[PDB]
Amino acid sequence: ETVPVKLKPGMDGPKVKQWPLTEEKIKALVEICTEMEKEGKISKIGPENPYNTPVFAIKKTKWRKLVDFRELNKRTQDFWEVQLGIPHPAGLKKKKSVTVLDVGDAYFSVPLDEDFRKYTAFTIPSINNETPGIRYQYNVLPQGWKGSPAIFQSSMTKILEPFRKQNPDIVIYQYMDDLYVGSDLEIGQHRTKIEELRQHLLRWGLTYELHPDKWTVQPIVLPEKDSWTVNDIQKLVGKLNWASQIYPGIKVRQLCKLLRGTKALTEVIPLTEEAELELAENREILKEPVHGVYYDPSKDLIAEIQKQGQGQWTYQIYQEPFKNLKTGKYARTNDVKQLTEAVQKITTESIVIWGKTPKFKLPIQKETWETWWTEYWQATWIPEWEFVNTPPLVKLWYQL
Amino acid sequence: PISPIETVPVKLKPGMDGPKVKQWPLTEEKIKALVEICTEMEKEGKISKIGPENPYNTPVFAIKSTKWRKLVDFRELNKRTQDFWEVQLGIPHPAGLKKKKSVTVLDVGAYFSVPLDEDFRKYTAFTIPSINNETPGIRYQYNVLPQGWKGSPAIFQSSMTKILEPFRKQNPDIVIYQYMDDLYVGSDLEIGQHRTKIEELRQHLLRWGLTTPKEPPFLWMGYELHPDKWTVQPIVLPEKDSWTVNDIQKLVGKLNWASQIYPGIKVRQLCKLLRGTKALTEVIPLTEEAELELAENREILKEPVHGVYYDPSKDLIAEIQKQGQGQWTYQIYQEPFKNLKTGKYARMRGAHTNDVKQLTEAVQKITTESIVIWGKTPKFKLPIQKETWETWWTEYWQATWIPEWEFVNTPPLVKLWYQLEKEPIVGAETFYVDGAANRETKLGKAGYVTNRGRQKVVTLTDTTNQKTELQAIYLALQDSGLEVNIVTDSQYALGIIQAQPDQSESELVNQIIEQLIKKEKVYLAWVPAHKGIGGNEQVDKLV
Ligand SMILES: Cc1cc(/C=C/C#N)cc(C)c1-n1c(=O)[nH]c2cnc(Nc3ccc(C#N)cc3)nc21
Repeated sequence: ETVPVKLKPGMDGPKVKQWPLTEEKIKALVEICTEMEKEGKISKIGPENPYNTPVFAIKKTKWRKLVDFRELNKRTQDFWEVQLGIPHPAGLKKKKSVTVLDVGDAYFSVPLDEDFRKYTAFTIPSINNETPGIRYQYNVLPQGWKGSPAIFQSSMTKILEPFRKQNPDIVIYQYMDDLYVGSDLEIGQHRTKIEELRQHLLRWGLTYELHPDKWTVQPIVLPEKDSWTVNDIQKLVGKLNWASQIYPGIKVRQLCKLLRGTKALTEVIPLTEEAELELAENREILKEPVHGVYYDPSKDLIAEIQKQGQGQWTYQIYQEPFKNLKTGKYARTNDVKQLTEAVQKITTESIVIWGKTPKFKLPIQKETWETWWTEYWQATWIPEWEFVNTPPLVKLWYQL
Repeated sequence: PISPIETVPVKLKPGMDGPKVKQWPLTEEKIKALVEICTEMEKEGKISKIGPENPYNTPVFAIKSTKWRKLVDFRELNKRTQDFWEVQLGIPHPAGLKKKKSVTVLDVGAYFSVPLDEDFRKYTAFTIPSINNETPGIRYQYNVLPQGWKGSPAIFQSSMTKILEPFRKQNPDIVIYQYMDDLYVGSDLEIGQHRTKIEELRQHLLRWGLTTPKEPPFLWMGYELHPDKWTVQPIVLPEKDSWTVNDIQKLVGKLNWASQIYPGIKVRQLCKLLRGTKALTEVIPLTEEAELELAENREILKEPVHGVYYDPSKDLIAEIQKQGQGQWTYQIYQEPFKNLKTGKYARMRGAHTNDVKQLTEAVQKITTESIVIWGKTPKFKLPIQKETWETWWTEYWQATWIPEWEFVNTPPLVKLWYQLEKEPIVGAETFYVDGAANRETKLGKAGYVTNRGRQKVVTLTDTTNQKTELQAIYLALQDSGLEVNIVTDSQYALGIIQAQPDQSESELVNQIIEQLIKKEKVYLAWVPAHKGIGGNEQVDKLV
């Protein structure tokens, strides 16, 4: 039996353009999709279906299909969030180890409500448009649709019920096609418990280690110097003054007034009295979290990312600008590959902390990103993103 | 014949009923003409007549040579019909096709041979009105795909695809494509074995209710297809005494079309005349630049050029040359220098760019185009040194990545025309600059104070804060020596200048770029305004 699914009121199915695919990825999708069709998971459709969501091939050594249901997810957000929502446990971020398991194969056993299937249409393009794209819709719960875990919630609870009862201190959280399993066990016992869980899932047709406990803040750092030029203090005042917009308490005047008159930038300046001391307060202010910034569950998360050069990238997550919920860096063979890796890491952390993915403000030309991101993407979800032109010194203020 | 293919189910849009448009009365000639036309169509199964139970109706007309044409106006039905998947997502480009030995062309003259979903026919009802509109007219409905209905192209092409699929697997080495009333069938077989397999296809078409009774070069979609090469069908450039807007638009379209295979075509100077919306009939004198551009295009077009087809076993090489003033040109070949394709890139992405950003945007546009046409990115040969390119993208704040490339010494080379200093310049003067405009009056002041005691303030009319802040920086660069430190309060102007633009829509920004190139050293720094920061509050006073 199938759970009836409805779009948002007066909302139509997605009609999203397929991005061009290389021959190698087209050929991979074709073989994957013929095998799914012979197993009945998808079916060819005719022109009376005007819907489309995009599809790609990614890698784990063997190709895997990734459907971008971002648009559909938005147009079914009453179904998976306010009707069948999966609650997010505050305990998960406190655990010493969190293991992520793919459980998406679970969904291929559950049929999809036949009146919804047309909204899952997708196209395999052809090279040079020589042949009409191959067209398909889903017959089962598809991976990547936020409706799938919501409908499967009933069954996931029945699968996990023995393991949860026997391990009351382990937190198991489902997000899209993944299980997040967190314990305070020593790493060997934790791995052992993952193994037993794999065995529970294996009796129903279901076949990477985080340490949230060690996700330390990236505080705004201020230089410690022997001598201070005019230039040095100006950069310091600018950096403090921008910081003052997030951290109440930041003060700059004592530093400001040793810069009075119009002196050369190269002129060395000995610090004054509360001047040198205010570098102490200001330092003391900036190495601890923002007072009074709290997560609002009804608002979107935003992630901004700056390229710092030399393989390092800074990021901040917020809902209203300058009230950061989190700040960090990402460390260390291509600008796009590195950025693709930072996006996946930031999304995973924020699934763990809030059960929500952020919308990314990405410092890259749209077409470069869309042409390369799939060469390095390994997750089974896709966050929302948009393309931005990083303000010049925001990068200098988050520099280490 | 009406194909035995199964029908495509069709629905009206949710919440709507079929059309009920009233039939206007027509001339007796037009009623006679339509009874004749409809009686043949009824014999062949294309239409059926229906009682008055059916409440739906779509107007019908007839227009004339001595032919009479039926005209069913499906406007109301079309706006009540569901949407369909669209027919073509893109047109195959010739440069993506493979060499063919034999190419046949069967006649396949369409819609009236494909059945229409039984539950839908009633919405296609129409009425031949009686004379002087006194009795109720004769009422028909369609059984096939009606001409002019929204669903016909999509359902026809889908039907034509399922019919071909059997033959397309028993012959996975033969390509078949649909152009107008001809089907083009291509193989690497010789004429004997080729037209044997042509026969079995036509036999296979006949079994599905499709009748089939041209030599290269085939004229198609603007292109001229030959068995071993391809080009654009001939471009003739008029020799007008006088040019109208309309003539220049048609000429720009033709040069743009020719740029796919004729390398180095330029349209910038001709396009610049089309700016400032004026009448299509109005005459535009050609500037001397547009006449030199027109002259150059004519030499490029004097002798014919052709493109070669794609060899899937070899790499694609893409070459880009700078043609100047934001104009880029490129060729794609597999063996030098036999082009599959050429093109041009001439976009201003941004108000201010340099040649390095423009070259990367061009490589991005060529990369995407290669994926579409050939399914594969090419190897790039680019007029920029490897050192220039990694100096720029490592220091720059956006991410980028272009695929495999190699420097090629084809001048003009791409280079950064100046470099901002990394730290302040000992022994050079420090200017504290500042601009300001009054939002009411559009009046502003720009000026500086230096650590050496100088100071200047100019006044500005019809201006903005943004332009006074750039005016201040220009002031500083004029009055300083070969080395200079510049403190500004404008993130706006620092942002622009740190991106190392070498071109801009703003003549102000271009004048600053002029100055930055003559200088030997320039350090530029930013301070927040209104914090009483030494020289900045003091130059703030003046403006
Ligand atoms: C996209 C296309 C358009 C037309 C329009 C014709 C008209 N009018 C005809 C064909 C067969 C194809 N077509 C397709 O669908 N797959 C193909 C693979 N390779 C070739 N190559 C090729 C084609 C023609 C010649 C000639 N002369 C030489 C080489 N064409 C292909």
